[PDB]
Amino acid sequence: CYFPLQSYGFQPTYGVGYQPYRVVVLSFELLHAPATVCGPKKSTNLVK
Amino acid sequence: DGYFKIYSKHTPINLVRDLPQGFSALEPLVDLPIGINITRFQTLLAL
Ligand SMILES: *[C@@H]1O[C@H](CO)[C@@H](O)[C@H](O)[C@H]1NC(C)=O
Repeated sequence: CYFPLQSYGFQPTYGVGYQPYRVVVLSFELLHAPATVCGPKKSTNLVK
Repeated sequence: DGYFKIYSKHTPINLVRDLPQGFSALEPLVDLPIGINITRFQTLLAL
């Protein structure tokens, strides 16, 4: 009757890779509605 | 193409029961990148 969850053990003594890492996945979808999010469109100085 | 565009105008008037005999051009208010099909609409009134 095992439990499907296990509580992580993260003591500051532990070695690299045994240590906790914070992770984020960036994901997206395309080509079905207009692009609401985009990279920064840089601008130069203006000459006249 | 997935944009929903609103244009509008205000004018003052003084009339009892019809749309007025004048020409006025609606300016764009806003463009909304909503991406969704529209086939029907409804309006909301103060009770
Ligand atoms: C919008 O409606 C059309 C026609 O039924 C359909 O082909 C299209 O997949 C719809 N788009 C969305 C985002 O539901």
